[PDB]
Amino acid sequence: EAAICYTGDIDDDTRTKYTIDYYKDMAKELVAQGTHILGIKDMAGLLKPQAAYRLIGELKDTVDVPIHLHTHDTSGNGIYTYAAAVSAGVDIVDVASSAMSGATSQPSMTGLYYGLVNGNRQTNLDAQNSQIINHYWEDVRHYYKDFDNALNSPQTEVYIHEMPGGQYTNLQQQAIAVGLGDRWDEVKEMY
Amino acid sequence: QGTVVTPFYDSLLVKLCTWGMTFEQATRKMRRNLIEFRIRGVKTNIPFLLNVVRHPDFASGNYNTSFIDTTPELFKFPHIRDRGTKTLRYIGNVTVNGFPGIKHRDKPVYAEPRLPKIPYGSQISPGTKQILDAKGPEGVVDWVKKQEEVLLTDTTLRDAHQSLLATRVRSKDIFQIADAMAHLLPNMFSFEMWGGATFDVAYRFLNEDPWVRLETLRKQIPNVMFQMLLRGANAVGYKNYPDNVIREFVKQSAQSGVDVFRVFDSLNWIKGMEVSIDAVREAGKIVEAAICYTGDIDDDTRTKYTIDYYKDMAKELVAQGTHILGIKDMAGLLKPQAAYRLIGELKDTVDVPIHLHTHDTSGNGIYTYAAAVSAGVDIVDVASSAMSGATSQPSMTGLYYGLVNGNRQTNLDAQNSQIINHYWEDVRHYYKDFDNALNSPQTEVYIHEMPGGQYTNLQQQAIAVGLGDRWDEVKEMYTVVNQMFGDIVKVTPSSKVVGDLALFMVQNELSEEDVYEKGDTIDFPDSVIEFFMGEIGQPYGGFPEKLQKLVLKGRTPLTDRPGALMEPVNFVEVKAELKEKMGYEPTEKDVISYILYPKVFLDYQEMINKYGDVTVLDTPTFYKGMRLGETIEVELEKGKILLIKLNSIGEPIADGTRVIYFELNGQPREINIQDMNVQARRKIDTTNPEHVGATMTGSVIQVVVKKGDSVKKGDPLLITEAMKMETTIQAPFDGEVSSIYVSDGDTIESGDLLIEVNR
Amino acid sequence: VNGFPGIKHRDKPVYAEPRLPKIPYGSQISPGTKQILDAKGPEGVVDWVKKQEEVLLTDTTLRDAHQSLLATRVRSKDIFQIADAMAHLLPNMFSF
Amino acid sequence: EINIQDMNVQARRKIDTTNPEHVGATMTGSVIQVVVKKGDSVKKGDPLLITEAMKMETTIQAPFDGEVSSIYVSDGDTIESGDLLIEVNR
Amino acid sequence: EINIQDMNVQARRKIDTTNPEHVGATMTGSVIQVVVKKGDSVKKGDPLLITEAMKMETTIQAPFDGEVSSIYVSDGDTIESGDLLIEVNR
Amino acid sequence: MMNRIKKVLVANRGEIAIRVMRACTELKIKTVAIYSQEDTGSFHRYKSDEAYLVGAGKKPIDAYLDIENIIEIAKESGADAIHPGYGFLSENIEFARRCEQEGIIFVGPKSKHLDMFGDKIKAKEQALLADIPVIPCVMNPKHIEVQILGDTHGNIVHLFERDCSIQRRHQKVVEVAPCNAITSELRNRICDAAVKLMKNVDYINAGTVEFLVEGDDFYFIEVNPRVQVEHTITEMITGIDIVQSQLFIADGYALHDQLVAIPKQEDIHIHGSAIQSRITTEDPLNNFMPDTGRVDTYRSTGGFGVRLDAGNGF
Ligand SMILES: [Mn+2]
Ligand SMILES: [Mn+2]
Repeated sequence: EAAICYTGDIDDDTRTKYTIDYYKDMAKELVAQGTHILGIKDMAGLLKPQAAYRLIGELKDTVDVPIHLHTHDTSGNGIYTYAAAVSAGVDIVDVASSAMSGATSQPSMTGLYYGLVNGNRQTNLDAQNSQIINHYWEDVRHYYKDFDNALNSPQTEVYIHEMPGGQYTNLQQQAIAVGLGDRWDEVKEMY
Repeated sequence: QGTVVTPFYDSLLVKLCTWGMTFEQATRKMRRNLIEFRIRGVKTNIPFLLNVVRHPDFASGNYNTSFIDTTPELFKFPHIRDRGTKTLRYIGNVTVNGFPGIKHRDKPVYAEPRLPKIPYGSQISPGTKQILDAKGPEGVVDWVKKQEEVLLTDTTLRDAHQSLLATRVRSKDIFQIADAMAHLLPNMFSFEMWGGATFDVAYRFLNEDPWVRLETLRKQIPNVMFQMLLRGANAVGYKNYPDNVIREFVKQSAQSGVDVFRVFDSLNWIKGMEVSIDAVREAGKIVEAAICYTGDIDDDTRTKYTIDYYKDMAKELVAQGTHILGIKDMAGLLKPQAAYRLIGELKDTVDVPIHLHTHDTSGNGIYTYAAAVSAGVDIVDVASSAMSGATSQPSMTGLYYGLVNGNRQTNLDAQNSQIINHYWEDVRHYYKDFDNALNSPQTEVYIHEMPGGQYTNLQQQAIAVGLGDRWDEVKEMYTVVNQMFGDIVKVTPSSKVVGDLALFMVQNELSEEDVYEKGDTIDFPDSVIEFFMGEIGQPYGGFPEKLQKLVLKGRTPLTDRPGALMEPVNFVEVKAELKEKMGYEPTEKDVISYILYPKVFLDYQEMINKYGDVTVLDTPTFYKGMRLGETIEVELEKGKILLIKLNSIGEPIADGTRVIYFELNGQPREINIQDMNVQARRKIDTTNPEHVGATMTGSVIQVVVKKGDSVKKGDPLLITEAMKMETTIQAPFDGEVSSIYVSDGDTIESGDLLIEVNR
Repeated sequence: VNGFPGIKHRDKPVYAEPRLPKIPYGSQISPGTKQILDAKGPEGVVDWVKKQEEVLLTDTTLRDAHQSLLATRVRSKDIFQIADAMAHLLPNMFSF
Repeated sequence: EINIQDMNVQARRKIDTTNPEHVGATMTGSVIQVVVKKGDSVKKGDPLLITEAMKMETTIQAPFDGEVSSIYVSDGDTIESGDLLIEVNR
Repeated sequence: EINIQDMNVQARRKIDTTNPEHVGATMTGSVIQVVVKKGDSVKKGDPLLITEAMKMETTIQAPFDGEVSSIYVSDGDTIESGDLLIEVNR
Repeated sequence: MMNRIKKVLVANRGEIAIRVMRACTELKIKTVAIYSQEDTGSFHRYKSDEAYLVGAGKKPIDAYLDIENIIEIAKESGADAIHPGYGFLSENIEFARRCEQEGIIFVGPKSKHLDMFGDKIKAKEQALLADIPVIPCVMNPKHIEVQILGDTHGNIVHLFERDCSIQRRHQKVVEVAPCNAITSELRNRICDAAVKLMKNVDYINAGTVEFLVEGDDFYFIEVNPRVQVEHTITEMITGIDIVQSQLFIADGYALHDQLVAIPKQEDIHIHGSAIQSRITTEDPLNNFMPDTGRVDTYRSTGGFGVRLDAGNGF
């Protein structure tokens, strides 16, 4: 599963470097290079929903491999973005147990099931089963309180700075460590 | 400074003399100097000298030997200023004993929160509040119809923290951002900023006045309309109340600055809102009658709460005369495709704008909002990102970015809302102890239908009552019980009924069949009897009869609004009763608050008399006190500050009383706090005969006196054993008992200081 | 006595025992996507995927999810303990 | 091992979650009243002690028939969840 | 107030956030090395002490020219964020 | 009691800030203090009815020179008038100009007075136009200043002199009033000389004119258009509250209005003699370097003939 990393914003023509033609060219080279599944890796949760519809649609018109999408729910639009991707034909999406989903993680597997179960296109999941598994994680997560440090709420600023899911919490740490916790906004501007 | 004045000699501390070229000049300097003096530890005669010196007969120059004994204005003294002392009493008390209901822990070292930089004397845009003032309710409605963008109500100052932080967000933290809010968010349709659980929680748990919050804010945000959440029948209260109480509450709410009233019934019984709705109309304000969403209209198996149901009720509510139709999805049950269909249909059906409110419990909030937006919804409720998600509203900025490339956009300034958001990012840390909602999707709510708030809450009681191990059983029972009740709308207070009975049935190993079989022998919770009695309205489809019979036990259920049947309150009588209890003239607001929450209102008064208006404290101090060597700034009013420092914490004496050692604006202050939770022997000061100390090695059988007792020479202070042979320690003079360093039991040695007897 | 490195040293809490799904003893794991690979290889799985109208799910709970939320600190013990159940209860996932 | 009462007393134990003879606090609050003495016989459901939770009293009961053992708290004491309160031997 | 050195020693202070003469730990870790003595003169940027954070050494510097005052920690000591480490008088 | 001035913002710190506040409260005027970050604990902040931080982010001294922040605060708080004290911005053209422009009464002379006397030369100038002596380097001189007050209504008094001759490395240390070792005639030539100058330019509010004296001649050297540290000793020998006078003048009154109570020049007299000593943390055993730290004990003194004006010694 050769993957293309999503960045920029194809709904914005001001921005001429990372465009839909860009993703299409590279989608083909990667099929040429010989990938079974084409993966789209939205490391930072930057792929807005309308751009997902267009991107996945176009890429389906362009290459004859299934497509695997991966986003982060950083902005709060993960599920919505997944629903768009689903309307346009995406073959596979990455989700997580509800109790380990949201914020800088993947959207919820059960969240998705319920959001799509009355649409034209559904997921194959057993809600009840996944809820029972989910309970295990609900409990076990408490063990990791000391490492559960991501401020776990939407951060739409990632559309300005484009720091990946993980490195936000991480870079903040170093900023704080090196005496710059007071000036984190300066550092996000500098990024 | 540090002297000990004794009762033996005259009392004189200092002779203050002032001079002028004239008497008149000298009088002004005496005035200043008396006021500028600071003496603490002991009372002084200064309040009296001031009265003399300020009296116009003193200034005249014409007074004689009988001036004082015939000018009784000289002996009326003002109400003391001891706001500092009170503040110190509060701080010292939480610092030593902790705040009630949270784990007692060192106060953290907090970031100072990021306040948006506003140009000095900048210029607040008019907004939706101006439209109301000029053109009233119809003007705002017409305006709304003109807007192609979807409009935003912000719930950050109410439902958002009700959901995530147990409604504990304090007025201080709210005022501090309000200015910025006004300048940076002028395009909001409204700020949901009162009602719900904030009214009682302010009084009961925050020791502050909800009316003050509403009124201070009104001035701070004069450009955007204020919205509140009102339970139709019971306002913000805990009961049912007679009609005139509801109308008075609403009347005042409206005067005090609330512009939009979202009015709902927990069973969707329209009769239960009729008083409130009418009262809002009569105040000149906006009515947002709301329909509570439950069930699942995409599922035809379910035939009770269907789209025709929502349509019928939408019309009756327009008939009843609502300006805006609100849809209140308390539990986050409205899936997205059903939103499209529901909002679409309702737009085809009624000619009022529609206001949607969901909870992001399932993770589908935004998606559901996008559907609603595609179908024409006029207004949606969002919150600052940092107070959004999970059981709160979806993010206002989340929404903006998700829609900004669609056919239909929101009017918001992302950047501005991100800057505001930072404030909340920071301030939220203050509420760690109340941030207890497991903050991640819970799709199970589609099975059980527990509202945003009551999930965290009901879990608490389950845990409290020893059922934390069996929470899943209780969630299953919650569902069973909703079926037992014929399937009701569950939101405050119908939701409590279902939770009360669910707990009980689990506690007592009771199945559904067990209840049908042995139900006449079982004593059901009061909220359940009350429910079947009709005391919170009539459920759609009516009570199940067999179960009603079993619960009531011959009791005769009423079939009208409980406010119809209630003795109107006498406001003149109640105001006098209260005046008595408070000891001065209450406001129209105090009165209505006492009517709605008699007990908690009076407990609030008791509290602010003891500690002053603790509202003004920074939240970390409010909940955690002070670290040793910490300095805080307490803002009493703009410009007026108490620089307070904590130096040290005295060892305890027998009953636990410690001395807390503070500096307040430069003045060393010592306050006595009783340590309730205590887990080195002082010797006497041989010089001082006020010290009574043990003569030989032994123990304390019995202490015969209390602090403050008057004694006469020779009297019995305490009894000390010396090899089992009791002997009695007496007062060496007439005086007053002070501190007691020992207790019945305590072992003692010669020299050990036992009791102090002041002359 | 000395605490774990890089975290504040504090009393060990009193924890709930976690809810393990009840699986019938000696129950029967469905074949899934792993069998397709073993029989028909990469092309088989690809062809299969093309046939599916539903959208398929990869579950990231055991990797990117905790990498993101918990500093990748989730330990094998906690992972093994749920894996059996995972197999029985989530057989339709495209991948883990 | 011999038991000596200290007449002259001038860290909170948590429960052993395994052992149900340990009765521990459910939530953070305090002890209003201890209703039993060491050696008292109890029947399942009986009142052992009463614990406040934000002023609203709630009553901790015997989880079985048995005999009361050691008592780690007193009327007054402040308590947290997990805190071992009373021991009830079978 | 008189200063007496206790030769025979057998609670962690946090910083006064207001006061920048207080130098406090940024994160949880320990003290590798204290590089200064009381009364040392410093110039802005100079090395005051070195603090470990998961074994990766990092160096706490003077935030201004001034004079070193009291030192609340020693090589070895374990530290948390907010913990007052050194005082630098202007 | 006051016409326009209901609230004064005292744009200083320390001793003189407290003095002004005390004069304001005597006249029933509300007070507003400013403090730098560094002065968050200065006791002058606890002597005003209101206090506000100023200069956020600036250096210690610059923070008390932040004109525009001071104006913001003045306006925010409803301050009719600003008393700049001595030092800092008390002699700063832009600051006076800037108050006048904002319709905020500057308790001092007009901006043009700070202009003609901000310069060491244009003062010399004005002294020539006044027709009073000047230097053209002088032998063993006394250093002697004359206290002037003058209202908006063209009245101008002097309050006799002060001998500021005791100096260390040309910084004042003890001040005595009046100058006991000169004749009544010399005293008047000097005093009248300073009136002449200050009338000649229609000087407004409190100001001081400095002179050097050799034997029986004297020579103008400087005008300070502000209150001075040593005004105290003059209030003591004349009876006239100088700081209240300042306030009265700036409100709009006239020296002799019965409320302001300043006698006619003929009726202003010397009563006794007064000495001022400034107590500082300058260590004489260490080259007069200012000591620092917490003051654990501070016990001043009292009794007949004693006056104390506290800075940051509490
Ligand atoms: Mn990833
Ligand atoms: Mn709600």
